Amino acid sequence: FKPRNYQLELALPAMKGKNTIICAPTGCGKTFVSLLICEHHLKKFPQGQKGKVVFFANQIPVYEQQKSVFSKYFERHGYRVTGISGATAENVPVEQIVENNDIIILTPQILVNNLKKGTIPSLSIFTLMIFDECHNTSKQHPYNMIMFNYLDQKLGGSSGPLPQVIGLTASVGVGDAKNTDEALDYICKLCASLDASVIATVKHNLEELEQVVYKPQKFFRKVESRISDKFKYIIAQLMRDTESLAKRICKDLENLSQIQNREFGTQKYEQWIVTVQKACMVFQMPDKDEESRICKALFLYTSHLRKYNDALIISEHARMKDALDYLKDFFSNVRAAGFDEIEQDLTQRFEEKLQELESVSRDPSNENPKLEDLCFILQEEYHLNPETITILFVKTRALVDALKNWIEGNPKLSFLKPGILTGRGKTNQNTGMTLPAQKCILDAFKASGDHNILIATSVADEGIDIAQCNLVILYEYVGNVIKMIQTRGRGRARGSKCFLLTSNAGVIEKEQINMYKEKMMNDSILRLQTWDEAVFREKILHIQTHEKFIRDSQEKPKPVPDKENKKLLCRKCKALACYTADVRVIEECHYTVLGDAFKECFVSRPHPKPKQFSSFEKRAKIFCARQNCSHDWGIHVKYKTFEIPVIKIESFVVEDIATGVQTLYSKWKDFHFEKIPFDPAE
RNA sequence: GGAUCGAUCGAUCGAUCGAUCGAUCC
Ligand SMILES: Nc1ncnc2c1ncn2[C@@H]1O[C@H](COP(=O)(O)OP(=O)(O)O)[C@@H](O)[C@H]1O
Ligand SMILES: [Mg+2]
Ligand SMILES: [Zn+2]
Repeated sequence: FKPRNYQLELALPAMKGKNTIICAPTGCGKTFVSLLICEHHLKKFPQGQKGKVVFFANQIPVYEQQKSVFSKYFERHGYRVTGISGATAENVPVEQIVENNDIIILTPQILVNNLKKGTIPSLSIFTLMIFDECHNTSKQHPYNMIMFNYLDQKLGGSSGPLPQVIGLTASVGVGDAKNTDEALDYICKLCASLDASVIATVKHNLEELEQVVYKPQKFFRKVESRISDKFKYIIAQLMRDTESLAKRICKDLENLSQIQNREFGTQKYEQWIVTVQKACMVFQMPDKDEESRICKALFLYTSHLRKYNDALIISEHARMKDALDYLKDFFSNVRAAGFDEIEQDLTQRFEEKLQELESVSRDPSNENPKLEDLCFILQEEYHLNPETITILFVKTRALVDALKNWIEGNPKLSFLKPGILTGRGKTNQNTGMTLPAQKCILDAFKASGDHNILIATSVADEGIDIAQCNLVILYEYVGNVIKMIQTRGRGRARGSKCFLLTSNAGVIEKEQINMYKEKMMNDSILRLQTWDEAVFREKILHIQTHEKFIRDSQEKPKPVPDKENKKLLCRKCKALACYTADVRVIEECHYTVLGDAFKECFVSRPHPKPKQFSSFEKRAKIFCARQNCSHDWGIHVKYKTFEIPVIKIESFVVEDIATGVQTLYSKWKDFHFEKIPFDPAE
């Protein structure tokens, strides 16, 4: 590849010894700019010394891509390129990998962990430091942790040969800025976070960049919601019936939350039902036998209410048949699991109106107008250009399958081939798609491939390799200015559209203010690129000193841990699970329970996605061992040579033995008890 | 099992927490 003029212009300030925050839209070719910077940096050293340039890549796909690119480009002059990730540093010494190599493409988390425990005492071992998607420097990003270590070494007084920051990004972003002054302040703060005084943008060779980074045009498609909703009536009646049934066992159900006006099929109702569910978990009775039944019935009632609300939310954006299939799948999973009297009554009450629900869903006179407008614009764009590819975005993982089923089950648009792509999802749930599946989906999506449209989540916003599309569609998709720019930089074809379909003026207003914030960011960058380097260095030094003082001031010491024995009970059945005395912490993050009395309290099931994070190994998954509970208590791992269950506090109620009060914790950091470290003995 | 980011919503007094969803990493 020949270095273009604007690429050399962007790489010119970096080949001088000063840190740079070079930014360019998607498709400019910043990887080649970083390659040129790396090539120029590794030759400025005379005979006797060499460089240790490092390259940070957050995501594993882009990490492997950059590693392969650097290998194909640099294994010809005599440089040793390597790469560390989660499946590489299981037992290999990272220090020997860094010392015996010149170019490293490790992930920021591995570097953070090494700097933390025992490896790489200082960042002076490297000479160059490139950050892929450097805009991710934020409150607590690993990039920001590495930069915090860098700044603590710099402003500590004992600084040595510090490396050079060549962090590359596509959109600097403004954050929560409202005017140009706040945008400039945020840009200066981000510049001081990376310890750089130069922002390299394309100014002279702007005509060459526009010949390959052609930006699309945006079209707002605000439509009207459905007026005749016969599906919401039956689901609302079922929700009212379930709420009235739940009010029988809990008279003060309306006082458990401070939400006054709740509406079915919204997010406020979801918050209300979650608050109610959390309030009935700490419900205590001096019987230890009636409290469990009431708590279980309330848990089931709130779960059914949450499922009804989710079905209404799905039907608001998709067809009535999709929410009905979701409800049928939920009730079939309920039937396959434990079947008590409450669940039997709920299932029979649902089946009482399931026939009317099916009759309403089969009626084609109440089709979602949003889907009608989507079909219209899709068929229009595919009649104008048959060789078009769509990257239609959807904010919900449960809605991409609905959109795929709607596209497949529609005779009006048969030229489409769904190529849906969601992502890895939860690491302890059987949801999402794996990395090989994602690679196969992305490889089969080309101009001549077997997929001309993919319904993707926010996974296609950050660094990823997708074909050049021209039919970007945002179906109720809204974010920030950074995500807006990332989405717009996806349709960089020769003439593209960025349609935004929604049924709410709030999304249109948010897109307008995002465009305004992008203009503000551009103006702030243009203003900042005219200041002197000395005053900018002084300003970023002052900002770094202030941030370091703030970070060193908020060093909250560990409070006095409650050295009192308390019991952890199941969150669904309120059954005695274990005690806080037999709780051991492996590596200050994972909490296990030892003892033969606890092994008979849970049951093991095969894990869907086994993997090793640091030194464990997911062998199974633990659930409650009651009559019919099936409550997720944690997971089963193998630390060194023995199988141990590690649990999470987000599924256990903490009851004090002496006082008797119950409290709920979401993370183990909020649980301040006498945590004993794990001993390989016993 | 843990950590982090983004979006939306709720409580309290522009700020602090809480909830939902998506994504990333170990
Ligand atoms: N000088 C060049 N000549 C030919 N192709 C190039 C050149 N520079 C970049 N490209 C192509 O453009 C694509 C841009 O990818 P990359 O460099 O990662 O930037 P981005 O992250 O914006 O996509 C690369 O896949 C590369 O093949
Ligand atoms: Mg890049
Ligand atoms: Zn239980």
